[PDB]
Amino acid sequence: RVKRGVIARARHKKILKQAKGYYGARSRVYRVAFQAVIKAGQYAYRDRRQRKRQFRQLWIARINAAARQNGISYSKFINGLKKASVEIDRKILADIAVFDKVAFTALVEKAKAAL
Amino acid sequence: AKHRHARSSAQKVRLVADLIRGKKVSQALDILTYTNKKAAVLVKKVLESAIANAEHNDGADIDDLKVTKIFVDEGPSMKRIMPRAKGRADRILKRTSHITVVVSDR
RNA sequence: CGUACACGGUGGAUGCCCUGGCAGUCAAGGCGAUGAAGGACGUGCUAAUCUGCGAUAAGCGUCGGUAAGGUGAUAUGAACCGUUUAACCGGCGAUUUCCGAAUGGGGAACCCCGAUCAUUAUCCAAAUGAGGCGAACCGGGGGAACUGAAACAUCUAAGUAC
RNA sequence: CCGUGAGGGAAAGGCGAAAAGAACCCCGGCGAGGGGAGUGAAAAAGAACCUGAAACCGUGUACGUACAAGCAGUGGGAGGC
RNA sequence: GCGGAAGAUGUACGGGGCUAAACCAUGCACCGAAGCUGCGGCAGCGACGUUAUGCGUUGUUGGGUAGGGGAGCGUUCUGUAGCCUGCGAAGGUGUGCUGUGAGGCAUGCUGGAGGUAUCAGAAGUGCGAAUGCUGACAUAAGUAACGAUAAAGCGGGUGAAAAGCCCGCUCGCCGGAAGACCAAGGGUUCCUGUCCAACGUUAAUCGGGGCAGGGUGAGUCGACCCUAAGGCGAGGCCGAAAGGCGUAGUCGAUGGGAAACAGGUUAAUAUUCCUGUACUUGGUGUGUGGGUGAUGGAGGGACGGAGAAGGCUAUGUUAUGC
RNA sequence: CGACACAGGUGGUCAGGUAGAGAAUACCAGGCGCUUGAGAGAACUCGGGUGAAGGAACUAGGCAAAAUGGUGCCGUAACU
RNA sequence: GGCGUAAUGAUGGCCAGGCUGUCUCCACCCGAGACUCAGUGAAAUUGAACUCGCUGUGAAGAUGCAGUGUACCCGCGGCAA
RNA sequence: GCCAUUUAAAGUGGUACGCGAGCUGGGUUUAGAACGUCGUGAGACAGUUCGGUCCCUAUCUGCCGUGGGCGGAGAACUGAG
Repeated sequence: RVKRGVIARARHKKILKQAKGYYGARSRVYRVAFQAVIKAGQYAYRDRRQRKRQFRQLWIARINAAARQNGISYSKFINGLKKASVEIDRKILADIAVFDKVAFTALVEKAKAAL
Repeated sequence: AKHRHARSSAQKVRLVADLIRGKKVSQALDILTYTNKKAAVLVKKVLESAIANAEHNDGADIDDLKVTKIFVDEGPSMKRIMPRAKGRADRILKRTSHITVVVSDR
């Protein structure tokens, strides 16, 4: 009796339409959805965030690569940046001492000094 | 020309209308002569006759007339007793074709 | 050949509509051997169906109402009728072939007669009755089982179904 | 429409203001395949015609693509179109 | 540490490879968890204050199947307030924004008729997962199959097309049989003309296909009539009856059953038409003639089975006869 | 009749048409070609016809196949 | 019901003569096809992905687990793990 | 397993006691029947015996052979493994 309405036949859509990176099926069909996207929302339910503290392997494992060229490295390279000056955080840093033959030394001579 | 009657299949009555959909009418006659598909004739009688009636009537030059639009979709269906298997009875929901051809000056 | 979309098709959902159903309520309420209900088969110039009639066959007559338009649903072609006021609506009357519960007898509609039981009886069927149909309800009789008792022979369902 | 029979038992709605519901022309073996064109209102109308989606088919477009390993994402950095 | 230790299409710790880039006994610094700590955003329980499960602060802070509890939005119709719309709505497609979300909302195209918000009540209310039910559809496949009456072929005709329509010739099939005549049954399907969209497992100018006409003119053909096994109705007799056993009546097999053959004729009919001739029944009568009759019984129909003689038909044959 | 133009099923008459030991093959009469086609000398079966030598050795069993298998004369056992 | 038994019996087992492919082993050919071509044209069947190989492991013989190596596309025919 | 005639030798074990989408079916676990045993009995008895059906046009993958293309083609060769 009650005409289905904007529910069902309105559910096949509003879904399937969001997978800009769909697959063969899992987008053309619905029975392939709500099971392919069910993994979505989860699988990494609230984890992308993994990268941070994950791929961050470098930036703290390249800092020595930046150094070990104009003196010591990692060991007493970060144990000097917090000694003098305002002490700059290590984010954009330890990532710039690779894509530019400059600034990387603007931290080595900073360190090794006032040690 | 155009398209009416037949007993084609519509499905296989294309792909040939393809490759001959673009411009250049001459590029529609050189091709289609060797298709190795039943979908070569009939569809050639047209597009070749479409250029006809284009010269005389509906004035147009054969030197600049090209194929603009061509589609294949129609019927109707029809009951058809096509005895198959070792001995049975089944109706064929066979469908006819529709080979449109427009060779005007592009 | 993978996937998305565009134009066209296939298909038919959906949205809207719907001369239909479903349900409730009020009123009203039997037909027939003066042979009904039902069915069969006819009937309109053409009509294959439906409906109306039925061989005066979607028609006839009277009165009243009504009205110019009319000749059923199909708004076709042909064509007719109406002011000697039709069509249409209501009531009533006339007629109403043959077969047909018909019962004379036989019979898958066809051929010849009051058949059978019973009362009265001028015992001559002569005068009469019964013999059918109809939604449920009602009255008088006959009368289960599965089932329940998470087994079962009382009991229970039943005094119901039939 | 099915069963000897008792009996069983579907599907199919709608163009519209009117009428249109595809005239005329070309092609072709052809009243069975249509370009074109005509019909239109709100018929994104043509004889089961209002609207007309999905599965799906054709053409076409965007983009990969005959070394290529597979859930086909995510974040970071490089490539092009 | 070793002897006691032979078997399966190419053998090694994850590999490279390492005298330690092994292993053993320890130790230190890092990468490495959504771990621990820090910055911006929670839940449940308990405590404090509170009407408060509203806030503020405080202790514990946050994985989960079965299962328990709770919030939520999509939805229809009818309240009360109050709005939008052909300077165009609902719905549909694509897209932007917002919410933790369930969703709301906006734009463009289209649609083109109505459709909402607040508070309130309501509904057969919100759904991918019953060898589920019904309809539709894709891949599979343009894959599988057409076989003792195994016969067609060469020219020609007609046609817009003819390998299977028609003509001639040649080459073959069948003969108790695909020949001839019929029952049952089917049923006009027969014939002619005009066509073919539909039917003919190809095509078709062909058809037992579609449409419109025409055709089956008997006394002696069959029905009609009667009867056998047997059955039915009426009277008689049994709680009752659309229930049963003897008599009178009737019904039940195109079997039984009174009567004609021959010939001719039509595009299609016939011992039914026509020509000639023959025969039966009923009624009446001109004549002859001068008796006209259900039901059971008679011959008759029950002429039955087995063996079999002789006669014998047309035909065929001897005859190369006519 | 069997769902269909399904090699299934379905009564009677014509058993003297011609050649033989017959209502057996070939063939007048009559009827019919209405049991989808075209090209190439595979592997690959079902149907079919028998093999040099041996010969059932196969096999549950000689299943299957084959063999004797017209007519006339001679002749013919056990058993009953 | 025990014993035993002419003729007959598509009954069960066995031996001999003759014969035969039935077997030890097997060639081609004939009719109708297969392979290809015109025309006419279904129905069965699939969770997804899918070209692996060598070892090891695992309920100790999995392509899909683990470690490496490797892998060109399509198509026809077969015997079929 | 009794056994016979030969043989220089004429071992053994695994492959879901390899192998039925390859075969054969002779056996066992059907409708008949016979027999014993059990039962009064029908009937029964992993007791026996006579007669008795075992399917599919493989799509994918694997392998045995044959080709088309891709790295511009015709012809003639070489050739790791």
